[PDB]
Amino acid sequence: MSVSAFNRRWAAVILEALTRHGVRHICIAPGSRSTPLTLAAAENSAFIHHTHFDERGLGHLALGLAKVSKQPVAVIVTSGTAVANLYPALIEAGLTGEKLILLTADRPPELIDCGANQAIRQPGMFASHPTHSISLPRPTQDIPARWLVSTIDHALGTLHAGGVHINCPFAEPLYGEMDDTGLSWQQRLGDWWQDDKPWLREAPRLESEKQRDWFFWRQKRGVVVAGRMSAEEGKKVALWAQTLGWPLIGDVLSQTGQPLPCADLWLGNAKATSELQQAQIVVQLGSSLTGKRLLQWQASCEPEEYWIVDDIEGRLDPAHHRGRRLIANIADWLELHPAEKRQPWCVEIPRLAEQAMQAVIARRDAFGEAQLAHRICDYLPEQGQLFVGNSLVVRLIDALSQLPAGYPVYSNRGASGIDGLLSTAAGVQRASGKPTLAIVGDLSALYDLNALALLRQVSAPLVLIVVNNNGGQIFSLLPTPQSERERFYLMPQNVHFEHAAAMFELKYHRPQNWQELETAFADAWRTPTTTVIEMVVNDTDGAQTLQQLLAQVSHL
Amino acid sequence: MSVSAFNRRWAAVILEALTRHGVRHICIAPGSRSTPLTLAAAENSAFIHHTHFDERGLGHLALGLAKVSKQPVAVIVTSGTAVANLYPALIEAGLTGEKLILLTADRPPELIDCGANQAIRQPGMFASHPTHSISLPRPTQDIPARWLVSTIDHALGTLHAGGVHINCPFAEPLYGEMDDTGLSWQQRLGDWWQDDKPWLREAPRLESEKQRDWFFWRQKRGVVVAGRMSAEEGKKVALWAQTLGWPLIGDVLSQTGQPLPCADLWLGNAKATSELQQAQIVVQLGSSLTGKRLLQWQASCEPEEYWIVDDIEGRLDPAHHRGRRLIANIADWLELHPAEKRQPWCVEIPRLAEQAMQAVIARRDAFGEAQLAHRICDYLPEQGQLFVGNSLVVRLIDALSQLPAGYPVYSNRGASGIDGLLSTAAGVQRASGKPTLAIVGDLSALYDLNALALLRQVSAPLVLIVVNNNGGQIFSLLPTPQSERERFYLMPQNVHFEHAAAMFELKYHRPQNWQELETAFADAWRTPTTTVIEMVVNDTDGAQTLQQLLAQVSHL
Ligand SMILES: Cc1ncc(C[n+]2c([C@@H](O)CCC(=O)O)sc(CCOP(=O)(O)OP(=O)(O)O)c2C)c(N)n1
Ligand SMILES: Cc1ncc(C[n+]2c([C@@H](O)CCC(=O)O)sc(CCOP(=O)(O)OP(=O)(O)O)c2C)c(N)n1
Ligand SMILES: [Mn+2]
Ligand SMILES: [Mn+2]
Repeated sequence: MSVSAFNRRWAAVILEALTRHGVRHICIAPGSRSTPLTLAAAENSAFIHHTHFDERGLGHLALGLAKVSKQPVAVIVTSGTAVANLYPALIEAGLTGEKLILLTADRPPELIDCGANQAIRQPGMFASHPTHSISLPRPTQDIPARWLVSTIDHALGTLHAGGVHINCPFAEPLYGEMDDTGLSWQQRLGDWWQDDKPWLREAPRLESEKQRDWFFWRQKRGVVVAGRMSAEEGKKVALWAQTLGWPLIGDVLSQTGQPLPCADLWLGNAKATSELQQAQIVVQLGSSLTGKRLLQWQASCEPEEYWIVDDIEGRLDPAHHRGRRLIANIADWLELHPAEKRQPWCVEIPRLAEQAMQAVIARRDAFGEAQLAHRICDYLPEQGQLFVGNSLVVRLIDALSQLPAGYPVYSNRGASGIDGLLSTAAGVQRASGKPTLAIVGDLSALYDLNALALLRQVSAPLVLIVVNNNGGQIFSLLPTPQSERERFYLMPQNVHFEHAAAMFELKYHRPQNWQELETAFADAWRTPTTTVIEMVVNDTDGAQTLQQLLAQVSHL
Repeated sequence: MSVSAFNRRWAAVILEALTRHGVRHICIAPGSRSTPLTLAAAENSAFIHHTHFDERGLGHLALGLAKVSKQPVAVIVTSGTAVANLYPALIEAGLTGEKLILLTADRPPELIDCGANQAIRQPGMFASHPTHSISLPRPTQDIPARWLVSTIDHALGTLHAGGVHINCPFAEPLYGEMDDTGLSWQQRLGDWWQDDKPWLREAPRLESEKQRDWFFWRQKRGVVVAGRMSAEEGKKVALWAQTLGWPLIGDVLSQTGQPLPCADLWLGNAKATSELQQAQIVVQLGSSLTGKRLLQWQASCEPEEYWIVDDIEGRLDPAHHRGRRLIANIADWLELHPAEKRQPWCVEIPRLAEQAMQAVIARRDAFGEAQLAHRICDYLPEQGQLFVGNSLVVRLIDALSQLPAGYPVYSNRGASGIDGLLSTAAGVQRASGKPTLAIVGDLSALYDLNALALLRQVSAPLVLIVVNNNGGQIFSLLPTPQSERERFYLMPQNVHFEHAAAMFELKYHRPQNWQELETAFADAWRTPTTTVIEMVVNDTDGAQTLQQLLAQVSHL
């Protein structure tokens, strides 16, 4: 009888099904059409509920939660442009693997394409970017609950990685007292309601087989390239490469400890590239490599075989080498393909990597962003985690710093968007509960400025450094044309962030030297709150310092 | 030979082609892959260039420019999530007709689906929301320039309304001095380069035929409903309805002068609905009707025929009446279906509407958001324009105020998103150069907070009233459940906007009474800058006042 009650029973089946697939966090934005989903979620004690008013930030909050927790994270939004705002986080998850379950409320079919307020065409609106897309039908008791739970169980059970779009039409009325409408329909699932497993268990595993010629290849002159992986995987790859005697080029995202640091500099030296020409195999673990010199060496190298091991699917070599694309958990893969103790074969590169780091150390004193990046390993919070933003900061840390093995690093380096970094950092913090150091640029902080609202609730100290070099100074590193550079690339906004911090009652510091920065750090780590530290630096110093160091090391 | 030079020549054809279709404004966000487009645009003297760092706000800036100018407006963004951020504005334009030409830079095909940084699947990513989608090929001189301009000219020439997605792949190198690569290729267009017309002129017009039985139907008891239309159309509709002797129900978006004001209240009176039951025809001009009582009456009425006249395509009656859907410019349509003077047939409704307005005047004194809406006519800038935000404000002005005939009103009422109102207002102001009053709620201002950067550049005074009732109090008007209302619907953020204004060096006032508000306006209109006026009100007073007035008027 009651449409409002049955809507809520239909939604309750959806939300309960998700709990059987490890969904603990759910991120909710406000609306009316989403009422069946939101009330079902609110009443379900299995969830940790997060809220936000900007649906783009909400999606990135979920992305950060999923990024750290490695579990699917659910999102509820109302119909209309609220749904469209989820696209950035969904795209990023498609590239880096976070499992975002998007429950997007919709108008019913009779209110689409007829000029109805806040009604748009939602099925298929994210095109190929979700891993799975479910377009639910208009709720009716004539479709059994077992169909509804089975379709959700199929999508979640077979989800290797990436987002699921579940479009959820509901017709009005949405409000009213709940009666027993739909209760007997739910009860057809029997004691599934008291169970802890899916209704339909469908969870095939996707994994490459053991490489039967690994004992042959591990005796060749190999190179190990370490991209984005877990903190524990970084430590395991470091030990494996060291045992093989193969040089390890470790990305900032790898947590390997970077035994040959400043690769972005020493890969610019022809003697290093000449030595690497002797490599017969390159084994890359992880992907989304950061530095320009590494991407160029990767594109130019011609080993007999190039292997990429990673748990994300599809091609990951943008240079299309002859070789292998091996889908596996990296730690499992190393156990299936163990190292053999062998004599290291590289002689020149260890020399160059040491000289390169010494060159950077020689320039450590200036109060600039390149120096902050180089020294950042000295400021990492104990038992904490680093969230590195995009543009210059990730490149400068990668090029100039040596991060410790196993120290967790998080980032959005699939599509490398500057649109969701503060809200992602908030989710990264909330997921692990660890003290967090987050570093972003000024345009990045402006882009996601209203996510400072989220950072009013952190469970451990979060230090947000905003490097303010007055524009996107990556475009002073790139060879952009000087005449159009300021207006059409750098886009300086000529702001500071003291008022943004004050708006959201967040502590703020603008340190003018290292002593004041260290004082700010010391105070910030003492309370479970977010502290904003604005480092104001001369626009082009960081880019020019990197260029100068590249040149210096290339001439060694 | 030079890929970078040919990239720019290819892009120059695209951008020059757009100038032949009335594109004057172009909105550019920063990036590297977009270099060929951005440099072609920068060099082209036809354009007015706008820049912004948030691509979601950039899309809405373009939306506002197109909304007022009634011209196509171009947008350039780089590849990746920058493109996804255009979705909200594109969706809104699909509903209300703005012609947004989205030039989205892309990686070339060889760098898609291979783990390349900032490379995603872009063709089709906006699904059915663009009116036209062009997926351009990898640039090559083996495709003649005449094909490229012809494809642009087909898309722009045949564009009745809505957005065009032009996906634009470019391979590196993107930078370098331009040599003569591609010059002879461009010169195959001959003196088109000095022409002011398209290469291919394809501009079929879409229009319904005049209704030959109008002279029969105009003799019947009709009702005129006026939705969103131009300011001049509003004046023409008002005169036409008065001549017909038909009651005119005029939306806040109609600029008819609302001769039967407070329809949202008096439509709740059974004497009014009983009288309207005599109507044999309803002629609605414009669409996106605002008020709940009007939407409910429209849904319930049963005239023999229901007509909707508007220049936007497709069904516009969410109640699916038997009748006619006539695609036309409203002013042209009225010339083809003229009024002849006839005695008015309604006697009770004019009395009720006056009584309803009297009931509102009786409550004008309290310093609340309902009263601000009721009195907003008193604060409209001379020779200016109003941009009305979404949620309570548009509903309160519609229900409680009588806006002047022909005074321009602008809004985002297709999907009614709260995600782009400040950036849209910025474009509305820049397009016409008029002094602008923009009114939004607090969650709305937070959602698009960084668009305050744009409001640092307006060509005439813009007053941005932020009504701060601490949350989305539309959910105190809707019958949301009390237990979950605050956390999962209202979502109060407990902020003020004084620091936001200071961050962007915008004048700010927080008036405490009507006298201070009038003083604030007197100050604000003096200079071509944006003033933020924050009106702090008690959470639920606006919603309850509307509810009380509805009840009072229903009993007259
Ligand atoms: C949503 C979106 N839209 C536009 C872009 C283009 N884009 C970039 C990509 O080119 C580089 C990404 C990367 O690979 O790291 S970096 C950048 C400027 C950032 O300015 P900043 O925060 O002040 O930092 P700084 O440059 O160090 O001073 C832009 C605007 C984007 N990525 N995402
Ligand atoms: C992008 C997006 N996401 C969520 C919503 C849902 N939504 C609304 C639809 O009801 C507004 C359509 C309409 O006006 O008809 S109104 C609203 C709260 C606005 O709060 P406010 O600014 O403080 O104003 P107040 O309520 O007057 O206090 C929300 C959250 C949306 N529309 N767009
Ligand atoms: Mn910057
Ligand atoms: Mn509000």
